[PDB]
Amino acid sequence: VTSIRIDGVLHEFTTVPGVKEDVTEIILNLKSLVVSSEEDEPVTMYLRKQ
Amino acid sequence: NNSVPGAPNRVSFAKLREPLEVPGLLDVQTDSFEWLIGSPRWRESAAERGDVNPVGGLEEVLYELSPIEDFSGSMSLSFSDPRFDDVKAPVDECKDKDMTYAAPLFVTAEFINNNTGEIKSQTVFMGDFPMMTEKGTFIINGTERVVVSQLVRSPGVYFDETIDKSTDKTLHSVKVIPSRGAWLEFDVDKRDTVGVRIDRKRRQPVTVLLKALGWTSEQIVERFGFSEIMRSTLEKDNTVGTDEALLDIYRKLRPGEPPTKESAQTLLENLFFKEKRYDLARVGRYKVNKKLGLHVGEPITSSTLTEEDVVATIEYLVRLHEGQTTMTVPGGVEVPVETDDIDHFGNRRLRTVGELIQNQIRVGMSRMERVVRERMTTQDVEAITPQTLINIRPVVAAIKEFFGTSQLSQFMDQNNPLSGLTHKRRLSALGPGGLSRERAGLEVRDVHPSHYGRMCPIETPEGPNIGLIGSLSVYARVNPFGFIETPYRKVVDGVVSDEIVYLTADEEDRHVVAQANSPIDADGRFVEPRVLVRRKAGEVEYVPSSEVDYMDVSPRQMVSVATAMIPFLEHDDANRALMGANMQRQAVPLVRSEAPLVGTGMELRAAIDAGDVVVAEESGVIEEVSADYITVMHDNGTRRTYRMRKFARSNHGTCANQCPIVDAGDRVEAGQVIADGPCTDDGEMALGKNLLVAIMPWEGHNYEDAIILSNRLVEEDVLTSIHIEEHEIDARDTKLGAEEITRDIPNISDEVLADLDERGIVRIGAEVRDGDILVGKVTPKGETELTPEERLLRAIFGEKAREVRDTSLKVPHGESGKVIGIRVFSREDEDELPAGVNELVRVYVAQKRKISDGDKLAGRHGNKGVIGKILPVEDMPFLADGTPVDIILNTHGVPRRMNIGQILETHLGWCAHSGWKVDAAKGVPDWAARLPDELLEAQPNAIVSTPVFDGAQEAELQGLLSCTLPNRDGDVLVDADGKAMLFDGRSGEPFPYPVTVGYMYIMKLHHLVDDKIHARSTGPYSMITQQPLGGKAQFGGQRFGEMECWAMQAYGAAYTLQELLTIKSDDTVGRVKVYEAIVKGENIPEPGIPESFKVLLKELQSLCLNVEVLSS
Amino acid sequence: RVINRNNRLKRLIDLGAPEIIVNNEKRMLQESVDALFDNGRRGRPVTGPGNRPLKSLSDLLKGKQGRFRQNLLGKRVDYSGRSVIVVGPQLKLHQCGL
Amino acid sequence: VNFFDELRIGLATAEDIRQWSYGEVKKPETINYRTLKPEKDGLFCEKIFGPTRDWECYCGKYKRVRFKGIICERCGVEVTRAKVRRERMGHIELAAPV
Amino acid sequence: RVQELFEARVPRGKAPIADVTGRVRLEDGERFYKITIVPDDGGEEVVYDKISKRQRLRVFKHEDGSERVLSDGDHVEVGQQLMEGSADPHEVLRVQGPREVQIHLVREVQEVYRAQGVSIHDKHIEVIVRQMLRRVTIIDSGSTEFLPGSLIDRAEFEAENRRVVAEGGEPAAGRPVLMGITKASLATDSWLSAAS
Ligand SMILES: [Zn+2]
Repeated sequence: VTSIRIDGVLHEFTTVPGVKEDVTEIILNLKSLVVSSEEDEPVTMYLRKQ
Repeated sequence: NNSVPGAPNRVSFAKLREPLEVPGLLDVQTDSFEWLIGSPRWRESAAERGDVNPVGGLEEVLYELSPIEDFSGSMSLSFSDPRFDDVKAPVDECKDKDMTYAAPLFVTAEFINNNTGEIKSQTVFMGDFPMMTEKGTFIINGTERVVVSQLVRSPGVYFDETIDKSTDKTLHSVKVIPSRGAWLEFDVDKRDTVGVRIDRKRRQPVTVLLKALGWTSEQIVERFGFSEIMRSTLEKDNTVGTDEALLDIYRKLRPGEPPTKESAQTLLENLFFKEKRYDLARVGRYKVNKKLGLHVGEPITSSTLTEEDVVATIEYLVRLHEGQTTMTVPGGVEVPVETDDIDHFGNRRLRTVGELIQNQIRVGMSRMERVVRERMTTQDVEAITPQTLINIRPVVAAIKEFFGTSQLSQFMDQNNPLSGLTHKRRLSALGPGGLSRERAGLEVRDVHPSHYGRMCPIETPEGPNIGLIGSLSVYARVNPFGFIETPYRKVVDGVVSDEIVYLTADEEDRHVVAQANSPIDADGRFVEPRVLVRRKAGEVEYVPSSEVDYMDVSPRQMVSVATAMIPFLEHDDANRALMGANMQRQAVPLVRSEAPLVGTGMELRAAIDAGDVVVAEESGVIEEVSADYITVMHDNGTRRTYRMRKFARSNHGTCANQCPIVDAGDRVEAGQVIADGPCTDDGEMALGKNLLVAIMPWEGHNYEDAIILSNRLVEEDVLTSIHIEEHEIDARDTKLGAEEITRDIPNISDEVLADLDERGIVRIGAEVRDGDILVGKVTPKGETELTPEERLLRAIFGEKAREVRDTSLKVPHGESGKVIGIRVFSREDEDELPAGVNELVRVYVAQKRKISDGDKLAGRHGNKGVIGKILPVEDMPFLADGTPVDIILNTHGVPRRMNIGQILETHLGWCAHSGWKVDAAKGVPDWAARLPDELLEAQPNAIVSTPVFDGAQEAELQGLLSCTLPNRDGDVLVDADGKAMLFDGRSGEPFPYPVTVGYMYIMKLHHLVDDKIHARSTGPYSMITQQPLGGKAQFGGQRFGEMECWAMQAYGAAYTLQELLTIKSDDTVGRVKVYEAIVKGENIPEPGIPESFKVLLKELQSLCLNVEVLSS
Repeated sequence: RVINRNNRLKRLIDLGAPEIIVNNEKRMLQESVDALFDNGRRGRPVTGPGNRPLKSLSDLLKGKQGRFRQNLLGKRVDYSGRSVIVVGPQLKLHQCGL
Repeated sequence: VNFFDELRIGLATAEDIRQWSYGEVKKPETINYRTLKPEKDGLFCEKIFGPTRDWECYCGKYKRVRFKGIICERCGVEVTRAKVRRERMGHIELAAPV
Repeated sequence: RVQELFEARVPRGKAPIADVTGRVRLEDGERFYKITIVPDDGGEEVVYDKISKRQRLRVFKHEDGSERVLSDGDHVEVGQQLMEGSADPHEVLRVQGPREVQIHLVREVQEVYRAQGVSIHDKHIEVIVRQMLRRVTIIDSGSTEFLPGSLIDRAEFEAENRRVVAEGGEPAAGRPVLMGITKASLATDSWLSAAS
């Protein structure tokens, strides 16, 4: 992962209602994510959970 | 034995049990204020302590004042019973809204007129009071404040003794130091002239003043018959007579005045019996009574010196001169006779915040009552009302200025909770009302055998203020008078007593104190017939196991709070221990904290009492939790909510956050931590991380305290911190007009202001680079104008018809990061602002810093260092199983500094991390006899704690290192000694010899590199001195000391010095020409005449001194 | 003070008056010039605020802030820079890292 | 330029001080408290020392940059950089020797 | 110690000195030592009334041993200290000249520095002592303008003396003398530095 985009959030030093940990903690957790790329261009994923 | 409900479980190398839990670490700070204001809890505590008279602070101060009256005796005023009210607004809003946490106080004043016989009583407002929050801090104007205690010499009597170098005879000097009044010095000299020095006068014989009171000569003879030298003085004095004596005393005191009996008679009582003019604190009166054993059976009420005290003092002095050991006075029990010491804690009292605030309000009350009495004397006597009398300005102004400018009002350093706690517990010795640095003797900075149990001898600032700033002991509690105490359990007949009592310095000296570490049988029987003991002063000697009277409580009874959490403190050196203790107060809160693997058991307790961690009040069940707030349901059906501040700038620039560590649907018991603040992990302090260390010189990159770090730390945010800056701009009115913040700004490209919003401020979440504009504003221009005629003209016409300059605020030199939030205060919205201001706006910039080169690191044993180089993860040495190390330490610095404790700490950390299992099938090994039965079986990443002065011994470590659990690969890495085989990352071949490895706790200091680095080539120049500005923020050049001039002269370098002094500091045309020549290819022109020389000329020509040049 | 007193002298001599007032005023003027060239040299020094002695013209030369001394304590120069130092074993003797 | 063979301190004289200065102060008034400008021949009047701004006549008659060392008859001031204000002096005239 | 030595004040030890060479005739006073030396060639005895709280130092004998006690009736060389301590530089200067005091100061400073173990070359101290002792106090002005008892450097004093003598004017009687660093620096030739 290179860069994220959180809807309704303007930067990383803040929180979002409904979650138990702020943006920094989720960024740290996402750092552990492992993915393999087959295409040589920036691709985009989605993560929608309510 | 975890007192708190849900603290993490960490078995300890416990061998002895402490019979009492550590008292409230902040009780000392809050008790003073509680006594001062007066609350039911304080009254109950005082009644429990046994004090007969429960008296508050405000009531005492404003009752000793009343009843005021006029000299004519026809009018009087009284007012008592002070009471307080509720709060204005919560603490959060007060801190955020810039208000001040306070509360109003009302005093019921009764207005009585003598000649008439009327009473006018009603409540009166007396301003606000800066109440103290539950964390022992003062919130003033939104900025945290904390007042530090002070050390003062208790007012009393001190018997000094100086040996004559020629006479070689003892000269016993007694000096009385009351709170306010005259000073009496009775000294026996070689000439035998036993005299007095009232207000630094000539030594007049004591007998003269003794007779001045009318003391019968026969009573002098009989009461001093035992004294020979004083009898000789009596036979030697010439002037005799009560009238003659008093007149001579008056002439000596006040010569050139009408000598009359009435004058001296009134002056005597005025200077020694008028309480207002001559007063002593109740502590002083009690201490003097105890010293002389006079007036012991009654509670002191009158706080004035008495004649019997003086006669007893002179009798004591003469008896001491005779060489007697103990002296007795009628009505006084037997007491010893000996000289006093200044550096004894039986004389140096402690004045908490209560005393300081009481004195300040006393001064305010005196100022108010002077004007009140003058007004009542002068104002009409018929329709006068107390409301019209009392003036509230002086007291409020006094308290405000005390909180503002008094040196005892310091910003509470908030790098981490430990620093705040230490600051709250600090014991200052300098400042107003105390000695200065130059006048203070060097001896006071040394330890005293009476410091054991009261003030820690280790913790102390490294700077010149060494010995003047101590810290309370763990178990120390201030007595209601101000003499520090220390718990003790009294041995009655050689059997320890579980019940404990508190003893002061004087009582401690008069008894026998045992040693806590001395073995004691489970039944309370002393196994050893001979037990070491501490005696009167600096004396220790074995004594039979029967006469011993007192025994300490715990081995940790003399260490400070900061020093109490340094493992293996019994192995380091005094200087190293002090350095480590001071370093522990400079950590920086990280992003992901981890509790230490090895640390004393005083971590969680020091965190709960720190106040930076919330805790449930009643045992309830949590319904739901959120990252921003929590809601716990009480068992009584009352819902409560706690709000946790997230990413709020700390008082010192660091960040502070709170992350709840509770789950939804858990019945949380009362007293259980609910959220972890900065430097915390599961409700316990964590100022650093755990790194795998190696001890070996590596290619000189760790040369002379340097340090090497693996890139794994950098790329994993192991030591990444967050720092939040703060800037603010204001638009204040001016005679030429009022400035207004506006998006538009003259002659600026659209790109530059592309970040500002419509209102004229940068949008939140926009990256800012150094030199960028942060907020725009316009400054009007100056044009001469008519005050009222053009004011009428400009109101109706000429709108925006003159010019405006640009004075927008920009990011300083060397700052960057995100914009997290913007706070704007407007006078339109009815927001309190400083006078003469309309719009003050502050912007917070938060930057995430990753540990880099030039950063300080240091363990808990005081071993500083710098990051010499950060090698790639592929280059660091790795264990036989492929586990690269994270940091390498030099070895030559360990034995010279003599801090071997860190080696044991590393060994124990490795042992705990790897987990151990001591063999027990054949039985407990002899070396494992004293190990706790539950400490023989550990798990990977286990937690262990070694209390100071009582921890695992060398044999324990030897045994543990031989039973560590094997790696998952089936092999054990380290040997019994603790060393291991490595593999070079560069050469790829193993080192010829093994090396030591293990996990050691590492903190992070506040001396970052980004603050230090700075450059300056060309920039703004000062207008008054024509020199470049100074400081990194102002983008100014560096200073050039005179020692540099001396060095340049030494080399014989001339043109370089010429340039440094002329062409780069002062000469304007020189700077312009040299800059242009460098821009082009032309040679640098020779410098000119420095501005300093020309200024000196044009200034010296002003004193009529024709200073020619003589160019010829 | 000096200018004001000189103008008072000029106006008074223009108006005409006996010798005593001239001299009394002249003595006053003599004191002002002496004070300006130096305050506290002789007699009670002039003090306006908080009974604080004023800094006369001659005070620009003597003392720690005297212009003579301050020219030797050094100046703030350009083209400078400060930072932490870390040992480097990969450099020749006549070399340094920036 | 920078050649100073020697330096000698000579005792000045009334004519010397007459020569050095370019004016004769007459009023003690400082900068005006309302318009923040010097008063006529005050302790800061531009007619004595120099223009408050650079290349700026008092009356605005010679306010163009193209005027160096030139005197305005309307206001009787010179046109040079603000620095010249730093290197010109004034002498007061005494009605009684001191 | 070094500060006092360079400042050239009254030594705290203030050891007795051998003003003249002769046969020491010392009578030991238990309260105050009284020391007299019979001159060899002839003359009177210089008398010292020193404090007796100290322990006499070695006597100058053929052996020249420190363990030896101060034996009465022996002989000593001019300028030698009779007891431990420090000799006032002015006395040794007046009774020996400048060379002896210069070498003594150099040796003393070198010794105190070597006590700590540090080592420095002598010339760095010679360059200082050369400036320190370069003044010639004058008792009488006679045919000279300068006030008697005014410090004058040796070069200018010699120049004026030779000039006045060459024209027949009587010479001015002056003698060399040293001073501390402060006094040696306060008197200079350039007025600007002095004002500084
Ligand atoms: Zn003009």
